[PDB]
Amino acid sequence: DPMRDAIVDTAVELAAHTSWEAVRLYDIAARLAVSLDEIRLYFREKDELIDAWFDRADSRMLKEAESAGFLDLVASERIHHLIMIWLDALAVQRKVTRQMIMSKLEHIHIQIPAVMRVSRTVQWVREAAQRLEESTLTTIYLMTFFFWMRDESENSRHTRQFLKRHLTMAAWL
Amino acid sequence: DPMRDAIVDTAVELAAHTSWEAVRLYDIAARLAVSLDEIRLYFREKDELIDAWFDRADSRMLKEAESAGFLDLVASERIHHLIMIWLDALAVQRKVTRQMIMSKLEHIHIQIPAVMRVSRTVQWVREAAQRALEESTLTTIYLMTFFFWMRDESENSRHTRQFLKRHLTMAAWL
Repeated sequence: DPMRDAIVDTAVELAAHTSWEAVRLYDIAARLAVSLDEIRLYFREKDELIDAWFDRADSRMLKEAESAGFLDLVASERIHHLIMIWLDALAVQRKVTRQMIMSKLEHIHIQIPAVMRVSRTVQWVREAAQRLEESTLTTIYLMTFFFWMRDESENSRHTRQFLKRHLTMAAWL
Repeated sequence: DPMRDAIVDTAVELAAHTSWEAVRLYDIAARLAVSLDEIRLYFREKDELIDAWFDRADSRMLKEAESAGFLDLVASERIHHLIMIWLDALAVQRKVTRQMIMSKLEHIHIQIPAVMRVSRTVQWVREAAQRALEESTLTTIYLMTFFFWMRDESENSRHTRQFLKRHLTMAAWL
């Protein structure tokens, strides 16, 4: 954990009012009314927080992937359903998330580690749909993601349709 | 194919001076001193040109992939070399290419055709390197490098070349 999560929550609220770039651990400490030494027990760097954010999404996705309701869906609907939970999780703060990602731009240290996260995630979603070519799905997951970022529609309606279509189009072929 | 190619060149130059969005077929016609009826034999739509542009890259890549020199390089160097030929090809007009891609953004029909292009390309490069890397890793890399290359203002895309080299290398070792 509840303390690790309260950090992330705090980090993320802060970024909202101001921006991500503007967020320091000094301020997280300040908001939570605790010492910077406390915070650094959990997080020694600002990056480490991004990790946590994306791991929070990955776990919402995991809870879903084992619900009895999930095994009921179709292979197609399954992939679409996981990706959406993921993006809904992140959606709790879409602008901040976007900021986090724009942030590692033009960041080899932050960039290489994401590549690997994407592959695991893509492979995991693909395996999580049992009980489509890797690139295709990757390409789709990537594009949906980047599209989702700026999708200012409610509930990301536009993203949910976009994903549905590419996944379907692709399947048929 | 000299007439088809002259269209593309023309299309692409015009875009440079103005923008891609601004580019009309009649203008291409006007620029080449031929009739719009003549242009439309080759291209009935503006998209069709984007296709030809990206096919032009793929074929540079193909000519490379069968040069005797290519069969000398290592698996790693091989993929880096082809991707670079592809981006150099596009680099003849980086800003136009960028515009072409930004263009189909937020064009559902245009997006569907591309995803497939990416896959063949990725799978083609991967195969082209024998006589590996997980498909998603290499995809994720080819995508990222691409988008990074777009706004790499350095000379010869030095920055992109190094960027690609590193990710391909780091990824291989793991």
